[PDB]
Amino acid sequence: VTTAHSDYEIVLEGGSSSWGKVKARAKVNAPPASPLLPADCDVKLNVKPLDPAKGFVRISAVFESIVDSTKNKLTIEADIANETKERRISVGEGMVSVGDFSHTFSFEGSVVNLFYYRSDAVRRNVPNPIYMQGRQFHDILMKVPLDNNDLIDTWEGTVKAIGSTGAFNDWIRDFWFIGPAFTALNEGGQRISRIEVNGLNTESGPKGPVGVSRWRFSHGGSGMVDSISRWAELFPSDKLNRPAQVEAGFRSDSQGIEVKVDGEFPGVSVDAGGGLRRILNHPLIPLVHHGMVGKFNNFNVDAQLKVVLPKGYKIRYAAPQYRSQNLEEYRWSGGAYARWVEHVCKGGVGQFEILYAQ
Amino acid sequence: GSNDVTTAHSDYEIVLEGGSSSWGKVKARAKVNAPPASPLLPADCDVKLNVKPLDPAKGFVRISAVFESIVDSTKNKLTIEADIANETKERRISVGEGMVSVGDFSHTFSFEGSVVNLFYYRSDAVRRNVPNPIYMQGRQFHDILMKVPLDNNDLIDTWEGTVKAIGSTGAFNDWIRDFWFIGPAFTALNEGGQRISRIEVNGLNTESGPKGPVGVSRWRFSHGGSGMVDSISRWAELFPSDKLNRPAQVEAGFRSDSQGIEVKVDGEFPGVSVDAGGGLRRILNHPLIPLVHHGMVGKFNNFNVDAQLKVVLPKGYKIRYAAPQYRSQNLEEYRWSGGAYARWVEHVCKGGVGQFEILYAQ
Amino acid sequence: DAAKMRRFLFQRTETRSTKWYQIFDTEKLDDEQVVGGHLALLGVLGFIMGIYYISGIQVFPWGAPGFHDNWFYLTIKPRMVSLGIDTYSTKTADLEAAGARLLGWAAFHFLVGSVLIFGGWRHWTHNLTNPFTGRCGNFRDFRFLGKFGDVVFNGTSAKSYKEALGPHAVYMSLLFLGWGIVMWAILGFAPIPDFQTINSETFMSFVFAVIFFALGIYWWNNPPNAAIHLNDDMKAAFSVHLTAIGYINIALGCIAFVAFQQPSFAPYYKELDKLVFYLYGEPFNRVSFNFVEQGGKVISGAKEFADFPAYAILPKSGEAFGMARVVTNLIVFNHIICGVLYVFAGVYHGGQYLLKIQLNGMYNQIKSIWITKGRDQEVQVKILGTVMALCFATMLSVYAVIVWNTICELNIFGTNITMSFYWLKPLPIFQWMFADPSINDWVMAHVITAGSLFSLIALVRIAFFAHTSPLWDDLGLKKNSYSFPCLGPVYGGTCGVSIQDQLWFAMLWGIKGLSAVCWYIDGAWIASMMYGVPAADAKAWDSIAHLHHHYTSGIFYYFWTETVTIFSSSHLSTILMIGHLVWFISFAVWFEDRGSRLEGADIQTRTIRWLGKKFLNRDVNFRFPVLTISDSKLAGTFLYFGGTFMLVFLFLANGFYQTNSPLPPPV
Ligand code: BCL
Ligand code: BCL
Ligand code: BCL
Ligand code: BCL
Ligand code: G2O
Ligand SMILES: CCCCCCCCCCCCCCCC(=O)OC[C@H](COP(=O)(O)OC[C@@H](O)CO)OC(=O)CCCCCCCCCCCCCCC
Ligand code: SF4
Ligand SMILES: [Ca+2]
Repeated sequence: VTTAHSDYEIVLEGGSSSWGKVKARAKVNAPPASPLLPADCDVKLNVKPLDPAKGFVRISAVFESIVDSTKNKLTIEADIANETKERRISVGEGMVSVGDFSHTFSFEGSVVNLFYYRSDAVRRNVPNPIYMQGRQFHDILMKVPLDNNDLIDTWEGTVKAIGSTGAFNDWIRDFWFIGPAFTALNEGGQRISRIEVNGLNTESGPKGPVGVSRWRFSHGGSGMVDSISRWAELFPSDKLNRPAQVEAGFRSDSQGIEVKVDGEFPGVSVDAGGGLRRILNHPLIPLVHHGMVGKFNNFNVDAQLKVVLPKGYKIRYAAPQYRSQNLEEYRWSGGAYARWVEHVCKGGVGQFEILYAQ
Repeated sequence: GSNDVTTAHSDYEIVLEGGSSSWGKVKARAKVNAPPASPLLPADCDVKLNVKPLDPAKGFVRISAVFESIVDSTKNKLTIEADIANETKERRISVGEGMVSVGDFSHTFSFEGSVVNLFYYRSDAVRRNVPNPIYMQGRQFHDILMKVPLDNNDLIDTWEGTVKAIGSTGAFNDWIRDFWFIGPAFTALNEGGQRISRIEVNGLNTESGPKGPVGVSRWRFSHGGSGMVDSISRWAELFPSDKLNRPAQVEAGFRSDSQGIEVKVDGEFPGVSVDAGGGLRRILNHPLIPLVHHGMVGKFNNFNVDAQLKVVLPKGYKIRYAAPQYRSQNLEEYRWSGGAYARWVEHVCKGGVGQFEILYAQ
Repeated sequence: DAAKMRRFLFQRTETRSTKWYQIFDTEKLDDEQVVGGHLALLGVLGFIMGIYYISGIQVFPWGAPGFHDNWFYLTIKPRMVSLGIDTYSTKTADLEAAGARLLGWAAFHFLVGSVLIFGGWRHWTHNLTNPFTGRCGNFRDFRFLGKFGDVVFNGTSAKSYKEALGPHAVYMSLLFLGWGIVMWAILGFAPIPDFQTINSETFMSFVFAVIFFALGIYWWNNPPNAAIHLNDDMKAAFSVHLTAIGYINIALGCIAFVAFQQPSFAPYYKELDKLVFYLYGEPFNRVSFNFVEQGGKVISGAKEFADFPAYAILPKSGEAFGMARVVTNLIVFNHIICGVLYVFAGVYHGGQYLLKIQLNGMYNQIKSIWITKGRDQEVQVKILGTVMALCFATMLSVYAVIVWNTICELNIFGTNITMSFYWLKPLPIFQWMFADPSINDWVMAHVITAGSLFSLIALVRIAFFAHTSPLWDDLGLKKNSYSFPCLGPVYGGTCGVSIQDQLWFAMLWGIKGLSAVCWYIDGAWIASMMYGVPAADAKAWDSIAHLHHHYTSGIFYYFWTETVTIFSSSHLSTILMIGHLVWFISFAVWFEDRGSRLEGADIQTRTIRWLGKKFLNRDVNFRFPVLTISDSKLAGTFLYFGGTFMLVFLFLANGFYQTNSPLPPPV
């Protein structure tokens, strides 16, 4: 058996608005590839524009999880804005808690994404470029009060390791990618440069010592890397005229995965030229990353996709072909759509573009 | 019970040449009812490779390759012409010219190339004990002198960006590999054993040529193989210039789609068969890289492929030790279908390297 | 204001429109809605089968005169006699039992059809909740029935249509086994492999139950791939199955024609010639102009016969009126015309889907052979050209043979019947499939081939030129509506190029090759147009060609003979009038006159508005609508095809009159 149930929905908006409701649920009768089971996780991404004057948006992310009966939590606030086309700045704070341990962090980081080439020959010839190589340069200043004994011990051990072990710059990449994260790094085309630590220090804060870490790293991609290949597409701050929230989670026991995701955010529909909008090109990193875990079991799939177009809009060239058009909402199920769903669950990055106009 | 079917059909034919010749007609048709892993679809491609012997005095062969493709209604084309010769057993020299065109853009190039293949060892103990050495670790040393006329405004822009990037960034020598292997090409490097070393740029100088500025690129790079790479381990066997006594052509092309792939392959070239001792000849060992490269793209849809293979031996020859065993033989030609052969076909379509060797003698 | 009018004739325009006759179009229907519609229609089918069974009552066992005979029940009476539910019994005692059985089966059909309709309604509303348990079933993933739904189909209900073929075949195996056990228990008829009795039907029902179960297992565990029908199964799979059912239905008509004449079918069809039938609307006992009731005995105005009081329907024998082959021909031609229509409709709906995928570029994105063949634009031209050439050759040869036969009959140009094609019979290796093989059967085979190829021309034009044709490729044009009637008088005119109009032309062309069946199954000597006519030599066919039977009359004289009985009855006469009326009205919409109708309707609107003011008062804002050429062609095809086949029925239902006595030469 191992049948895969999944329902996807897309409720779009017309005109210049690119917003769209995305809510999906999924049932898989297969064991998840987690060495600690069962694993449950809840994530809530809420974004609201602080000041539309120059791009401040307050993005909040809470990751509540329970893996093998230990309670995990990771809340992070961040005011992210674009200083320019290629540079982004994020200021905020956060908290991570595992079991009875919890350490609060604050950060001021800037990410600079640079494409290797900006050729107009490719841009004018390829209307829908997918692969786009480049690098991002993360310049992060993260601060953590050292009030726990475990925190102080971690800080002292890290300081000693950097002082003594000179290979820390590239040996941190082994620790920093837990388990299969390192393999996923190369699977998705990513590669991390050696970090460079611009300084570690501690000082008496509001109530005690705080570990201030000024460090820098950069990672580059060959085209699949959706953080790099599409830098401004992943962060639609300009078209965020109202609060956006995403609630997702999964209940993944030892004999099945129970996926649930909601969503309301801009950038769901992007113009493809000639007055023809489209569903945003599917991110490649999620597909190539899930393909390592989605290839472990032979599974039948009954996947259904709702695409509710706005009033008067019509889909032209949905491929795989949609099953049943109903007024202004469309359905995909079985046939080539089921084959494509299996293809992208197992690891494929095949194109399923839904062009539509009014 | 059952699963998703997503059937795929394919036919293969091998028509071998008699005597001591290693020639053989190779054609392969295939049709897969599964979505390809191309983020831009449809992606159609037509390929033509032709080689003719320039002269047997020092083993130059005139090799041409035309790749004309359309991806998402973007008509891509890349034509090359090259004169390649083995000046020794470890070093190859190639001089030739070509062009690449994408939509409106197009730029030609002329390259002076030298590839040097070094195995890490040449121990006689391995040679005298392993009759069929498959893995053979080694390094390929590429030295390329390519000249591109910078006539388009985009070519001049590419030059200005590159020469400004090399002098301003010291990490160009290794960050060039990220742009170089676009998308899955970088990931496919490691899953084939390839290691691309940092390229050394010996100099980017521009000078006026016959018609204007000509960007000259003198750069070297070396890619290493774990024995898993055919361009390194099987370097001598992939360039049968000594056995090219007549023009050889390979015309291929695939029609990739939103819900399928259609493949045509037509070939006529030497090196289809090699020796195995005592008059016993075998079809060449299957190249490793294509199998383990299609494997990382051909494991996304469950399929029950039905494949038929046809091997037409020359007169007087009989197959000995075909494994998996041939399904039928018409007293001069042999035929594979279903049974253990279809299992091996699925194995290699998913990336397996299960040895399916065919030996024959007269 | 000249604009308020303009968005009145901008309401029937053949742009993309609602088109009320497309409310149940499969584009807006899902799989479960199709299941529910089919279940509800099968329930209504059970309702009408019960109604027919009721119409089959002749004694009403509770005690009353029964129903008069009608074609709705006469076309199924041989089957019910075969099943033992009705009788060819001469006595009331054994006919009360038949009436009771038919009443019980009608009530059973009413109950089962009500259940089926309710289930189809719940499928239509996506409401698979069990009211007794309160749960809800899942259409995508359901256990079929229970433990049986787990030993086979181990959970995992079919998610795709190619995956549904197998469970469907197992369902049909269940249907075959259920019909076999219904035979064995309720209807007696133990399964004996004696292929001359109805017991063989039960035996072959069990055999087909086993075959269908094994095949369903195989296709459940090894689903086949037509690939493309999986996606738009609403129109692709539906149309492919529609043309498959059309061919199956033509085959079933042929099976019926062959079987119903066999000795094994004698007690069910041939024995209908020993009965007397009292059909509704047939000649009734007439009375004079001064009938004053007072029954028991007529006083003033004696009727035609002292028996059959008042206005009773007169008896007609089953031997002079060949009710055996009349019912056989009715069934056979019904299934043959339904098969031809289903083939045409399957080709048309497939062309609809195929144009839909040509417009969005999915046409080039098909991998299955069934489209990668015709995606050539030259193999299309070669195929259509060779079909047209074969049609031209066959039709020209057979028509010239028929015309020469008619000339030799009438002795035009001083010819003679010995100059005719009386010698042109089927080969002795082909004479086994005809009784009394002659030039008539040769002409029938060649006319069937010619008409089939003639309709195949338009079917191929639907299949290939749904979006573009080599003419319209050479011109700067493309078809993108499947229902647009024209682009105008440009290039001298572009009428009827869409696949809808090609469907209409296929129907009109198949009218000839299909009515040729009506002539044949009635024995009407299509080998010439004037047969049995006493003009010069048309009565010499029976002697010159050594015929064994004596067919009715030639193609043209067929409207003289055997119309002696259509005219003899009031019901067939009024059917003739209604059919002709409906038929010629199709000229009002096929003739290139739609704009004339629009102009005249504007004139009539202005008249009625003016006539509503000069004599009447108040606003007369109503305006006359004119069917557009898309609607005009749809309505015209319906009117034409119905008008001709309401009277082909009259040829079929007026009697056989194909006596087995070849009349001697005129000498
Ligand atoms: C993931 C691939 C790249 C990466 C690509 C990016 C991109 C792209 C960005 C950053 C940005 C930042 N990166 Mg980085 N970055 C990576 C690895 C890291 C690591 C680490 C220890 O590995 C660190 C500390 C950082 C640190 C930082 C901070 C300076 C900043 C984000 C803070 C914030 O948003 O918090 C809150 C944390 C989150 C919101 C967690 C949720 C993250 C996931 C990927 C978001 C999915 C969005 C979902 C698909 C749809 C969202 C809809 C809702 C409306 C939000 N990056 C990896 C290597 N990084 C941002 C920036 O520009 O800062 C100036 C930015 O836009
Ligand atoms: C970007 C990473 C997040 C973070 C995410 C986590 C997660 C996830 C976990 C911890 C956990 C712990 N955290 Mg913390 N933690 C951060 C910042 C800090 C800092 C600091 C000075 O900034 C300190 C001292 C600590 C201390 C501690 C460790 C003592 C403790 C358990 C060991 C462990 O593996 O930690 C992980 C240590 C790191 C990922 C960062 C260590 C930072 C060092 C001390 C200073 C920076 C060195 C170098 C310049 C940065 C290299 C890049 C990092 C690898 C990303 N965290 C930053 C904000 N932390 C555990 C916990 O919460 O409950 C058990 C755990 O599972
Ligand atoms: C593919 C694996 C290795 C590789 C292995 C080789 C091998 C092996 C050779 C070269 C050779 C060359 N390589 Mg190198 N080389 C690679 C990557 C590169 C790259 C790059 C940007 O990535 C470049 C610029 C070069 C540049 C060059 C030139 C120096 C030189 C001749 C090129 C030419 O004639 O085209 C030739 C290319 C084609 C004709 C296109 C078709 C390519 C495929 C691989 C051929 C398939 C053959 C088919 C299976 C059977 C054909 C039979 C018919 C008879 C033709 N290589 C990769 C890393 N390279 C040749 C040499 O030695 O020059 C001295 C040579 O023999
Ligand atoms: C070895 C690769 C082939 C080649 C194959 C392609 C392909 C394929 C494409 C282009 C395309 C373009 N080519 Mg070119 N092109 C080559 C040689 C050149 C040279 C040069 C001085 O030699 C220049 C200026 C250009 C210029 C251009 C870019 C301006 C343009 C669009 C951006 C792009 O992706 O570039 C690609 C740039 C490179 C692959 C080589 C750039 C060479 C630089 C300037 C000088 C060498 C630097 C370094 C020492 C060598 C690095 C090796 C490469 C990483 C493989 N080409 C060589 C012969 N070129 C695009 C096109 O044609 O239509 C859109 C495209 O898709
Ligand atoms: C049955 C035969 C026909 C009519 C009855 C008729 C009626 C009609 N036709 Mg016609 N017609 C053809 C047959 C008939 N066309 C053919 C075979 C062709 C192809 C050559 C054809 C062609 C054109 C063109 C080109 C034009 C018209 C028109 C035009 C209108 C004129 C308006 C008028 O003066 O009133 C005249 C209208 C009447 C006298 C109708 C009175 C009812 C009566 C008792 C007959 C009963 C109708 C029917 C028999 C019963 C069915 C009823 C149902 C309940 C079962 C008017 C409605 C014109 C207009 O629409 O506008 C002027 C126009 O341009 N035609
Ligand atoms: C004062 C001025 C005069 C004012 C009054 C004049 C207008 C009065 C006209 C009234 C009666 C019209 C005369 C008839 C009009 C006439 O004969 O023309 C045919 C008519 C088309 O007419 P037009 O729309 O072009 O114009 C008529 C105009 O009068 C107004 O529309 O309608 C049809 O096509 C009938 C088909 C309807 C759809 C039925 C399809 C078949 C259904 C099944 C039936 C067959 C069963 C199958 C068998 C094969
Ligand atoms: S006569 Fe009528 S159908 Fe023909 S082209 Fe003109 S408007 Fe169109
Ligand atoms: Ca008759």
